[PDB]
Amino acid sequence: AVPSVQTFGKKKSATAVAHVKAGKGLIKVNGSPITLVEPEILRFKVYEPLLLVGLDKFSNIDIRVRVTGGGHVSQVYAIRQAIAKGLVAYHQKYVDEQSKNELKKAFTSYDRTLLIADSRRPEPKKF
Amino acid sequence: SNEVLVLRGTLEGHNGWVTSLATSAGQPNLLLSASRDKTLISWKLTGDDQKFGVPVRSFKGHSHIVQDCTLTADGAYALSASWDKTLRLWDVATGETYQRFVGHKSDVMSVDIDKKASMIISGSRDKTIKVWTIKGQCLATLLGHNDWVSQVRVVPNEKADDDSVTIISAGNDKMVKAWNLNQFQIEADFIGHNSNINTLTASPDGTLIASAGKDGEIMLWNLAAKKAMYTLSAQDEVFSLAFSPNRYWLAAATATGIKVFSLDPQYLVDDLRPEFAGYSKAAEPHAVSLAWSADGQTLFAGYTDNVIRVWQVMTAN
Amino acid sequence: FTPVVLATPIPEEVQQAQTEIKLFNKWSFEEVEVKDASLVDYVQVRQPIFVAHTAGRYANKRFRKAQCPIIERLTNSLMMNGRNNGKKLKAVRIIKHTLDIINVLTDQNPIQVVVDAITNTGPREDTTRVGGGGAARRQAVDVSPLRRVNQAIALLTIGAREAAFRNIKTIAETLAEELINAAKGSSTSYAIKKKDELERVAKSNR
Amino acid sequence: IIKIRITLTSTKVKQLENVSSNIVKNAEQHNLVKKGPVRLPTKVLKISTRKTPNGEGSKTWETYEMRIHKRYIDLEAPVQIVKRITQITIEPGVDVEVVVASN
Amino acid sequence: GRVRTKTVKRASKALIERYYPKLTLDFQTNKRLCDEIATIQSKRLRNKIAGYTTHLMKRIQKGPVRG
Amino acid sequence: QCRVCSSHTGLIRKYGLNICRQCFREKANDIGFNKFR
Amino acid sequence: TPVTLAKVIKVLGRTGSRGGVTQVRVEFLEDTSRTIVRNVKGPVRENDILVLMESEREARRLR
RNA sequence: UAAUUGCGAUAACGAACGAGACCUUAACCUACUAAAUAGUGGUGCUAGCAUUUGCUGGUUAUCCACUUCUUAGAGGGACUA
Ligand SMILES: [Zn+2]
Repeated sequence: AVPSVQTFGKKKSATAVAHVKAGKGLIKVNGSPITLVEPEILRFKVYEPLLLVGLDKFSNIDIRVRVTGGGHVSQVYAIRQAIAKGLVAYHQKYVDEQSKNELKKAFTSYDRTLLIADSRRPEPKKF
Repeated sequence: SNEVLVLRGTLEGHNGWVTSLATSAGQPNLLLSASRDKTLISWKLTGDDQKFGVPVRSFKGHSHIVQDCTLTADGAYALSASWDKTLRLWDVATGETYQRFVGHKSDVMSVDIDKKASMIISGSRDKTIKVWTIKGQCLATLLGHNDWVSQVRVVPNEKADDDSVTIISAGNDKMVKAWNLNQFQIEADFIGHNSNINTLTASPDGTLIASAGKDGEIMLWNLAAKKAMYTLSAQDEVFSLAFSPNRYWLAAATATGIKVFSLDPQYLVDDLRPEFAGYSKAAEPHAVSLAWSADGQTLFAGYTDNVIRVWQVMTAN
Repeated sequence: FTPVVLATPIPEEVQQAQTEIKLFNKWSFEEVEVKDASLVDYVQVRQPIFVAHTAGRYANKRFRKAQCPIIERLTNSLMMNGRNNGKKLKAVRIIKHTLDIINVLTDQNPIQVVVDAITNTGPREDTTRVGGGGAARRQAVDVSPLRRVNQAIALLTIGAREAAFRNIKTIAETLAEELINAAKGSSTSYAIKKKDELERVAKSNR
Repeated sequence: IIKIRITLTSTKVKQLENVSSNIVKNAEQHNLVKKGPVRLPTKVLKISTRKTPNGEGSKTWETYEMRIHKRYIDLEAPVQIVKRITQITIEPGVDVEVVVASN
Repeated sequence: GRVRTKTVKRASKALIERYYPKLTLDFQTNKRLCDEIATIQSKRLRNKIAGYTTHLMKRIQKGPVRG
Repeated sequence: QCRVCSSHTGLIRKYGLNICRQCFREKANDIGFNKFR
Repeated sequence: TPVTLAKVIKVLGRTGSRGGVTQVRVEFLEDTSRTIVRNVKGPVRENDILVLMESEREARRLR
């Protein structure tokens, strides 16, 4: 029973489920590496949860991500949020509390949507 | 020559009123706090003049606000009574709910576990004083209150549990009640209060009862003698009472401040009122809870501005 | 910079560029200069973004708009003509291209060039068509710093698009061209032209 | 020995849940093996309807709605228990279906 | 304008007129108190009334009211 | 035609009900279609 | 070139026939002893910063 | 005052229906109480590539646990705090 932590991420009806277990240190969205995202411009966005807290935090965890719903952008935001969330949750349950909170501090300092989903739900057209 | 309480700083991490506090005996560095943010926070304190170091854990599991909490004598478990009509048994280490106490039909307002950590009482707003095991099993249903049950406490034995297992409750039917849980029946009816009793606590030895509420009357009874002693005027509403572990002091949580009385010699020791920034005087936060430390030198106070303010006893000129 | 090897490793250039305290791959926001006090707090961008692509919800508050990145702001003001509407990837890539040009235009800091363009192209005082009784004269007003920056980015993007239409030049090159003729105003740019004319008719009408 | 699947469809959730909890507790109180009342998504059937009845005024639009809820419970019992339970559980508003096959 | 309908204002008036003691500045206790003292047909309208008795309770602790 | 009021016009020929919109709006509550939103 | 710096301290309201230009009282930045009456074509707040050219020009009311 | 909505002054004082409101809906719930006609993880059966753990799959029942995502609710929740 490898220590695993599952956390989701939503943007505009696009959800990404992230399975952070204990491995050699591998990061993959939809069975493909995080290095090769469909949008080549939005690329760095999916990097921003890996860079904002250091690149070593991942040497102990293998991170999975599966994305359904939305388009390309909606799912980029979905998977970066799923990544950040999965990280701070694995750090909450497994690593100590101060590490996890320095991680959420690092995340909230730059983008406050990395830990909280988008609060602009599609408007009812109002008949 | 005075014995002075000094404001040692603030503990903030809550979103709602700090409604309960409980200290530890195994580890005097641990403080459990139940709040109206539907979470309990356990703190490991590093006592400095302005700030206090580490906020250890959060206990999210209660659907509605958490009203009362208690630790164990070692400091390994937590017991939370919520408005979701349920109680819970946490691990202060990990946050693991070892058991959910489901039985009440309304908001659970208070909880306390006995000396040997094996009998868990609970008082709620459905006028029911239920008694559970540590496994989640209700083995008693003590009805008797005709209004709310604002507080249930277990009285500290002095003869090393010589078959006498007593608990004291404070109803909003303007009465205090003493139950014997050996056959599950009423043992004493303390009548005397003129309004709603908000809190009650048993002295360290197990022979004194302090009950106060909305009238502002901190009434002292003798439980071993089962006779009314007297009444101290605390003017405004008193929300929480507590007896000092070493001294003969009684600190009450009044809508104005925190009134610390003495019982021998009889005088008001202190009236603790912290400075508030930008508030009217009918808008100043009051003390809703308070917990005494393991040596009687520290007084923790859970307020209504979501901040746990702390005081420490010194000795003046 | 102390590199870290994972199973699927982050490319070394990323690690290097971002642990060298560089906010893009070829640029940094720690080198940005504002001239007037009025522009300092309405142009302010001190958070490092690698994409200039933010899910900004600043359209809910009027001043909140001034806390959204100015390169993301000029990026979304690229997207003006009706055929290019709803395409932010195009504008972002185009802005990245423009920044690839201002570097090879012998300018060491493209970001300060753009900010100095924004500083130079926002009209101090303007005119308004106040009544006066039928034949409406023009009262000389003094436009706000917010609308100064607005009108700046506007005149820039519009001048550059108006130049890049029906000529072989790509939009990034006339956008760099405009932003550099306006970085240090030369009266060969559209934005400095229009600014000077607005302030001229504001001057003549007081 | 019959292994049967039951499916309910209803618009009023109170009658549907009445029948569901009835079949659940009645199936367990006489000892049967079952899969609990699984809850299919409430499909909301909507109908777009023009505000304009008579050709006076501009055209603006409106919407009508219906909520359709569906449940299913799986059981194993003889012929008589199924017959009797099907006859006893019949309710208005709620539509019950009893299928015997497992393919 | 979030002007409270006459039922909420009148019920607040009466509830504070005979039950001034048990009400404080807090809505959370005035609410369950509005459950135990009154019989309101809806939770929403009870939150309405109890919340307005909360505001009014914050207005009576400063001075004497027209009631 | 509308199987209620001799009307060639207004026909909701959908789902095989064939009531014109005027009569179908009236019989809507007896059929099952109610006003939610 | 004369670049005068201004500080919108008091919002007076909205004027003009269209109702868009803001009447504004200005605290001069470089010489804090000068307080000008200025008209702004744009969205202004309190304690803002303008850039005028003629600080000695005032504006009573707009039609 | 959004209002003949109220406070107040007052040869006016009541009381009815208008307005609101009753009604039907939305967005948060890692807390309830619950799933092969939804899905996730683990496990077996199994494929390929690396082989040093690894990577990407196949298996509508091989089993187990979950509902964190989907979904029937119950609650809550807002009261202009
Ligand atoms: Zn017809």
